[PDB]
Order: sequence, then structure tokens, then C-alpha cells
Amino acid sequence: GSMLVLITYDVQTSSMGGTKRLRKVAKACQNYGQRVQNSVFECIVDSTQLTSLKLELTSLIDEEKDSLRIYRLGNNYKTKVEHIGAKPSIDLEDPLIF
Amino acid sequence: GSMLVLITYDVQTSSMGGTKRLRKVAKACQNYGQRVQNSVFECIVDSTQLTSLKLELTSLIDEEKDSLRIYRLGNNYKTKVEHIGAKPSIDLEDPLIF
Amino acid sequence: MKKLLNTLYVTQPDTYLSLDGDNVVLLKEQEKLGRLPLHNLEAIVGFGYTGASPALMGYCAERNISITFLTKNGRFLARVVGESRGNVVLRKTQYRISENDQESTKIARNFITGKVYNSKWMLERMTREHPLRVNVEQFKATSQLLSVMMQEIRNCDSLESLRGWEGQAAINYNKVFDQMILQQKEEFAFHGRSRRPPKDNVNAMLSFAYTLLANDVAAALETVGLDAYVGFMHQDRPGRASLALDLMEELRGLYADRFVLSLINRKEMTADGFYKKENGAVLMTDEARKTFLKAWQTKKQEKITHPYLGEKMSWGLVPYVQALLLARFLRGDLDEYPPFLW
Amino acid sequence: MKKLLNTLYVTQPDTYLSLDGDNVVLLKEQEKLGRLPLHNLEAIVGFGYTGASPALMGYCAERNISITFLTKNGRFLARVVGESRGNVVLRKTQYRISENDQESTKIARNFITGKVYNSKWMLERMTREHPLRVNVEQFKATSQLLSVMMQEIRNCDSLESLRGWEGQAAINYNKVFDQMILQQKEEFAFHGRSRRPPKDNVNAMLSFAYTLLANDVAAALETVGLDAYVGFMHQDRPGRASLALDLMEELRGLYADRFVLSLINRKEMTADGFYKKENGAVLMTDEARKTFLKAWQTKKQEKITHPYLGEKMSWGLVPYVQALLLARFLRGDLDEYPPFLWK
Amino acid sequence: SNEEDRYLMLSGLQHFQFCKRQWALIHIEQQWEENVRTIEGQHLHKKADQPFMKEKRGSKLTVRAMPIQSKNLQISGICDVVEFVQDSEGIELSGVSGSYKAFPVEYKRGKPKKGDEDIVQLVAQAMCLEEMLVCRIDKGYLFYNEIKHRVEVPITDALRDKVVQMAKEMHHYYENRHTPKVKTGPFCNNCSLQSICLPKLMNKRSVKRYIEGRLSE
DNA sequence: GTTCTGGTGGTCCTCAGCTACGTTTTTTGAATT
DNA sequence: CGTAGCTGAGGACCACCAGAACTTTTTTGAAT
Ligand SMILES: [Mn+2]
Repeated sequence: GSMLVLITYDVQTSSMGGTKRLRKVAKACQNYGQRVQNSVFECIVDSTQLTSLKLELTSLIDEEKDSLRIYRLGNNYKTKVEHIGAKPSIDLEDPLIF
Repeated sequence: GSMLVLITYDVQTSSMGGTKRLRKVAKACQNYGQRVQNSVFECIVDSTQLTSLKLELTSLIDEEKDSLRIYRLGNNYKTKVEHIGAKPSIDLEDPLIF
Repeated sequence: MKKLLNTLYVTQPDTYLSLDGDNVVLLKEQEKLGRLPLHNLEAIVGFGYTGASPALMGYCAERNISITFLTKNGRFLARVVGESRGNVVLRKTQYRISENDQESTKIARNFITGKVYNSKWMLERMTREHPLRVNVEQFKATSQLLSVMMQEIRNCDSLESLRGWEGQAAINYNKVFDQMILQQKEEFAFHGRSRRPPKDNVNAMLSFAYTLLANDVAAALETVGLDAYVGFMHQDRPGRASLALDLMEELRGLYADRFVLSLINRKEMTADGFYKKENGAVLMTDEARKTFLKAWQTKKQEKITHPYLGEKMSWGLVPYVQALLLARFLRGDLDEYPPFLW
Repeated sequence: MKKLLNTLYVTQPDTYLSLDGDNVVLLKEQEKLGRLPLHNLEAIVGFGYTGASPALMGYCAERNISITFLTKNGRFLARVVGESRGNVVLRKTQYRISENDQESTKIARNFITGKVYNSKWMLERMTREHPLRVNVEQFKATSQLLSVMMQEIRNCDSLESLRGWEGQAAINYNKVFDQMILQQKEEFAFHGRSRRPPKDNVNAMLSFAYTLLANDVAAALETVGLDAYVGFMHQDRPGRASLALDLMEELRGLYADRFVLSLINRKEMTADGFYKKENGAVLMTDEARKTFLKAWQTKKQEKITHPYLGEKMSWGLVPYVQALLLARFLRGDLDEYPPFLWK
Repeated sequence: SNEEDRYLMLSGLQHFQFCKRQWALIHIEQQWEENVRTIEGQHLHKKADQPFMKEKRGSKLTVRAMPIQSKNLQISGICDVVEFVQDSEGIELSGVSGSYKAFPVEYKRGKPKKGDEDIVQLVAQAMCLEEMLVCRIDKGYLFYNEIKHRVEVPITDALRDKVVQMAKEMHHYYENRHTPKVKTGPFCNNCSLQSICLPKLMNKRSVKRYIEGRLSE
């Protein structure tokens, strides 16, 4: 469907293995998406990639210790997105002339 | 009316007045919505409140150093939000009996 | 029902491509220029002296991503070929349909039919929409003659004749092409479709489009599990990578010439973007090439409808689909390959 | 490194290939390890986690030179080439010969001759090495019987007869292989031969070594340019590498069985790393598989001398080089493909 | 003496009961694509598949990932779960004296379905376990995940002959490298090969009508 | 009892740095809801 | 070169404490 989704995490690093969980979660979530803010990623995925990422990521985090939220906008994401500061991000609809 | 809006900020505390900017941004963002994770807020607001909040946040923060992103999930926010972790957020449409 | 994916263009020289998990990262003297996910990327094209890690090459090869190295003005060099993934029956059928004149002349009949139909209807549409700028009468006559050839194209059974017919189909159109231009005639020295490998201005766009189309069709053909640059249609002469051009002869007359003509007519390109070398060769400035690539991608973005069922589709999906059907014909589903007709 | 065959076999990891004038320079971490002319080369094969300078790639791609990149273990990574050369005609000859049966019979009987030669000389070397506690005149009778099958295979004409006479030597070699094991004989047994669900212990070592050798041979076929799924003896089957299995059946002697025998002997393997689950299958423990792979790599690192070429090489290059000869036979520059033969 | 090559897979007895063309695409053309409802099944299979470890629980055994082969219907595969239960009137297993019933168990995602595309695989593995002894067992268990339910299924000759004929006819189709064309219906909106199976290529005017349309134009 | 400004302690979070190695059989996976 | 494992080194982000205060006319302000 090629729809834009956004993922936020919040892992407790004061536990026994918080640092390793943070590292694995960040590494796994960076593969499927592009970082826009600290602990806030956005990506363009279908239903299949979204389901695969959700299944992969629900096994790395530990319940009753972490938080993870996933939002989806839709095919019209170009309207419901606003940037005001000085942290630009690459748009995956650009011809990408590097 | 009454659509869900998500605001993410990212201020720089290594500058001269970073702490003051962080405090004012947090106070101005807590007046309208709840906090689900650090440096992200969600609210159920109409268009006029969204415009007022956007104007206040734009006038309060400083450019070329800070970051601010605003997304809107529309009126169908119930079927687009997914939570897996253990940081529940109070809903503002249920009977809300405390 | 597949969805189009973006393409990454590397124009800066002395770059380096590296793999990090499922991400491609650009380096230029140990600084991170940018990283892009590889799950929403279709091909990688590099200009100048670009290097790539063998791990990235293997990753792209086994996940159907086409790497390409080019030189200055889109000169083809060192395509990254992959492996064999099975599907022995389809490959054997493809290689057995060859070296036999009957099925070869049937499929060549279909290809030439598509090509001539597309060219004739393109010229007819053009003389329809503006009559005042050009001379309609000649066009009609020309179109009429092509129609006759169409019928003769159906009534042939030997590969030797069609090539000669192709020559006629080549010499009856060039005279029209020269009077296709409407604006910037004096600035762009436009000698029709006259072509020289040394390049003589108002041909860099055509050559660049041909190279891009050849690479795209080669990648799309390798995606489905067969190879069609030297095979059951085109000449057995080595060095003529024109079957990948032949499967898109239904397209090269339309999909690239139309793009170049629209670029000329819509005032989108100025004569200052070209310059001439000391030896006489013509080269394009970097800004002109960037504008050409942006226009190419923008044209690829917009949607059309397939004549068969009416499903919405993109231009970049036109080759792949036209390859996929060629697979299903080889399995006996259809009577013969139904070409692309507008 | 540069074999008499006009190719390069750079095998040391952590190396860099660069272009200087019209020559290739091998640099080992900023120091010039070696230098070699490029005039006579036709292909370049590089093993290991390494790279090539873009100038070298651009120089080689233009003048009809394809550069293959592999892993240090032996997996196939990538192949860089412009307009492909010396591959389309090779594949055309490949499937044209495969469709016909006479040339397939000739090549398959050559393969079977190599196999029976390897088995017979292995038996002779075994009976010569330890003539202490073993059935000797049985070995001589088996050797003479394999010799008469040598002659019969050399005088074969059809696929069916070739398969029938090939199957006959297998049972004799299996009996001798059961008699073969010297050490740990009282605890390792090979009374029977199974397959898919692998009953017994030493039908697990053979299967694993066979799979590894099949993967190596498939990589060898893919890195030369020939097809790996269109075979000569084994018929076509979707998802099975027939020609890889042909070279498998040619090289399944000294390369595979001797490894298992050396693992059983010399007390380099035990039973504590092997299990037994309800049918006879041996699901190997992680430590057992680790030491198996380490021993396989160590054997691959052993140096030998090629009977045909005479150039000193390692074991890992033995398949690849052989595959190249096959290509040279399909190109018309040779008459026969002797893997291990007097001829 | 290559009895292994002719052996097929158990997973080809399920796809052969739904969208009969799908089995040909999966096993003859070696093609495969994944969608939203296949990733969950793959994850469940990976979680459940725990070999190299006998999860013994009391007298009864719950053996997992059991290799399976059969000569009469000429098939191979791996059966998911086999439950061994102590019983006097059973048949002795190899290596241990006594007698145990060997009821099979297969884990599948979804709900019970009318076209018995899942019963046939269970009947096939029951056939295999019987053929390894040439005996009779009249009980089978099947499991569904989204319902979290276990259903009992008996097996009789009406399924034995069907499975035997199905294996014979599948081998006949395999030998000829033939991919058949079947009716599409509404269900092929969900078969994972829509981008390849191309359902709409059965109700078409054929290229002859396109040629005559070209003549008309 | 609010509102605002400081000051401090404790926790998320990303990057740069330093060592230490890279192989893995074949079979099974949803669907009409 | 790529993938894992450990450090270490500062930026972001929020929660407590402590001190000092807490009052201002009337006017303007959109409309595809
Ligand atoms: Mn299951």
C-alpha cells in the first residue's frame, strides 16, 4: 500500500539489561526506517513489512518495563506532516539526485 | 472537529538558554494534551486550538537550533493507534470515571 | 500488481557505497553523506568513479536490485549480474523456442506490430491535436502506408524478411521526426533522428534515454527469471545489446522519443545546458543532467491505465508487466505474446 | 596465485586489488604485497572480505574481463561485467549437449571412470597402509572387479547401461567402507545405508559432508559461467543442481569419505556430541557441528599437487580449477575432461 | 538406487486442495511470495519448531518435528507433533518394550474450513505412520490458533482412497511439468501469488480479438 | 494555593573507540470468512 | 569490509526543592 507510519519507543535502561535492549531495538528499527528525532522514527511500509517489523520488535522489548507506540497516517501523508525546526529529513518521493 | 494531534519536540540544551526553552516548551505543550513518552505529546483538539498551539510554539522556540514536528491522525484515531508496552494513556472519549 | 520503487542516482565522484544491516550508506573520505533503507529502493545508478563493497553487491544481487556504473554522460559500464535461482523449465523453454524459425517469426511479428502501431498512432495523435503548426496531408499519407505494412507484418514467416521491413519502418519515419519540433528550432540544432556515436548536439538526451531504458528493461527481465538481450528474437551478432531494446521497441519509439520531444517543446531545457568539446563531441552540464533526471522521474511517477483490464498502473511498471506476460506465454497460458498498443 | 589457466585466484583475505598502468597490484594493508601484468588475463576471482579499486573495475570491464567476488568460505557473492562475454555461447552449448544423449553419455562415463579410479586406488592405498587386521584377498578381488567395471564403463554407450553398471560398484564400495574403519569400530557402525531420515550415526557425517561438497561444487559451477541446474547424467528436476551432483559423484571419494574416516580415526570426534531421537537420525550438537566445520576448513587449507597441471595448490581450489577445464572442453579447446586419470 | 529423488513433500498436499494452480506455482516454478497472513503463520511455525530437545512430560510423549517418509504413496516430509500414549493394545516402538499409540497433531492458523484443505495433510501423515508399521489408527487431532481449539478427526477408507488417488494424480501432473488453469472465484483475492498467478487470464477475449480490434481501428 | 526562576540528581539515548571473528543440510507457510 | 560484544563521553528529558511575588483603562479581530 506504500503508507507512512511512525514508531516511538521508550526502553528503561536502568534494568538489568536495558542498554543491550536499547541497542538491539534501535538497530532493528533503523533497518526498516529513517530516523527523524531521538527515539522517533518514520518510514514508508506496506502491510507485510509493518507486520514483519511488529513481530520482530515485539520480541526484543520486555513488557512491564518498556513502551512502544506505532501510528499510521495513510496514503495522503504529504498533508498531515509539518516540520518547523532545523532537523530536515530526506523525502522518499524525491528523485534522490545525490 | 476533535481530531487527534501528536507533537514531538527536540530542543538543544547545550546552547545558552536551552533549559529555559525546554521548560517553556514542556509547559506550553502540557496545557493541551497528555504525555505518552518523553518529548512526545498527544491531544484531542479542534482546528482553532491547533492553530493557537502552533502559533504559540512557533513564537516560543528559536530557529536554526530546535526541532518541532506536528502530525494529525484525523477523526478516525481509534483504529490507527497501537500500543504494546506498559505505559497506558488515558482516553478522553470514554465515560472517564475517576 | 507490484508497486514501483524509487531509484538512487549517484552523481558525485570519488564516493563509496557500504552496507549496514538493510541500509545503503554513502561515504566520501570517512564522512557519512547519507543512508537510505534498501527495502524501498529498486536500482542504484552511479556516475564517475564510484566503488561498492562486495557485501552490498551480493545483497543487491540476491534481493533483485540492479547496480550500474556510468561515465560522465551515461556510458554503460560494468553492470552487476547475479546468480541462477532455479525455474529450470522456464529457462529451458526460452532457450528451446530460440534456434527455431516458426515461433521466432511469430513473436517478431508481434513485436514489430506493436512498434509500428505505436509509432503510427503517436504521429496520428500529434497531427490530430495541432493541425496548424505542421503539414497534415503528408502525415496522413505516411500513416496510411504504415497501415499496409501492418497487414504484411502479420503475413510473414521468416526472420530474414522482417529485418528488411524494419529498414523500411526506419526510413519511412525519419523524415517525419525532423518536422516534429515546434519551438527552439534555431537554438537546438535539430537534424531529425540522425545519430553519431561522437554525438552532434540534440542527441545527448536521446542517447541517455536509450541507455536508461536498456538498463531498466534488462533489470526487469532479469527479475522474472529470463534473459532477453541476445536470444530468440534479435540478431546473433555479438555486441548488439538490442533485444533488451527490441522488447521495448514498442516503447523506445514512444516512451523515450516522446519524453525528449516534450522536453524540447515545453521550454524545459535551454540551449545553455549543452556545450561542445574540442574534438567536436557534445556534453551536458551537471545542472542540465540533474534537470533531465528530475523530469524523467516525474514522468515515471504519474499513472496510466493498461488496455487489457483497465487497472491503474505506472509508467515504470510498463516494462516489468510486458516481461511478466512474456513469461506466461512461455507457459502456454496465452496464444502468443500480446504487445503494448496505444 | 596466477594459475597456468589464464585466471587469478587471489585467496588471502584482507587484501586490496588496485590498478597501476596496465598491471594489477595486491596491497596488504597499505604495503605493496604483489604485482602482476594484466595482458594475458581472461578472468579474475577474488576470495575473502576484500574489495577492488574503481579504476581497476573500469579497466577490466571494458576489455572483456569479468570480475567475480566471493566470500572467504566459498559462497558466491557477485559478478561484475559489462556486455557479457564467453557466457552465452557456453550456456548454449551446455543445454544443446544436455538435450542430446550421446555427448551426455560420454561425459557421464568419463565422470564414472574418474569415480571408480578414485575408489580403486583408495582401496589399494588402504590395503597397503595398514596390512595388519583387514581382509586382504577380499580387497584384491574387489580391486580386480572394479578394474573390469573400469573397462566396461570405458566401453559404455547409453544412459541406462551406464547407470546400471555404475550402481553395481556402489554396493561393493559400501561393504568395503563398512570394513574400512579401524579406530572406534566397536562403537561406530555402518551395517546399512539410508538417506532422507538418516538412520544411524555415520549416515549423518556422510550426509553433512555431502551437502557441504554440493554447495562448494555449485559455487564452482556458478563462478565459471556454466549452468548448475542443467546436468548431463542426472536428469532435470526443478530445484536440484544436476551438474553439481555430477561433479559431486565424481569427487565423492578422497574429498568426502576420507574426511569422515579421518574424523572417526585419530580420536578427533566422539559420541557425546551426537544424539538419537526416536528414528535413528543424528541431530548433531552445536559443538559437534562447530568442530566439523573447523575440521572441514582445516582440510581445505591443506596443500597438494594437481596430477594433471602439476602446479601446487590448496584443496579448496581443486573443484574450481576442475570446473574451468569443463568450460574449456565446452569451448572446443580440449578433447576430454580427465578429473583423475592417466589418459 | 535413488529412491529419494521421486519423493515429494507433505506441504504439497494442502496447496493441492485450494487453488490447484497454486501448488504448481510453488513446487514446479519454484516461486513464492509472502503477505500479511503468511508472516504470522511462519512466525508461529518457527516458535513451535523446537527440535534437538525432547520435551518429555510424564508417561506420554509429545515428540516434535518428526521426519516422515512413505513408499506406497511415495511422499516425504516432516510431521509437526506426535503424541505417544501408553496402551496395552498398541504396537511396540523400536528400542523400548511395550506398546504406545502414536496420535498425530498438526498446528495451523485459522478457523475450520469446509473444503477440507487441512484434513488431507493430517490423513497423509497418519497414513505414513501406519505404513511405517502397516497398522490401523482411527484417531487424529488438529489445532487452531486464533480460536485456540483442538478438534478430533477420525480417518476411514473414504479418506484413504482419496489421498492415494490424490498422490497418484499429483505425481502424474508433476511428471509432465504442467501447470493447470482453474476457476478463480472470490478466494483468489487472498492467495499469496496474485502478482504471479494472474487470475484474470481465464476470462479474456484472447489475442485474436485484439488483432481484429487493431484491424477495426 | 498558583506562577516563575534557579539549582541538582537521576535517567534515556546516540556516537566514537577497541577486540574478535565471519560456513549450517531440508521441509513448512494464508486463503470463500 | 561487516557483525557482534564491551566500554567511555557527553547532550536531552523530567522530577524535586527553595525563594519571591500575586491589581493596568479601552480598543481591534476572518469572510474561496
Ligand atoms: Mn503447523
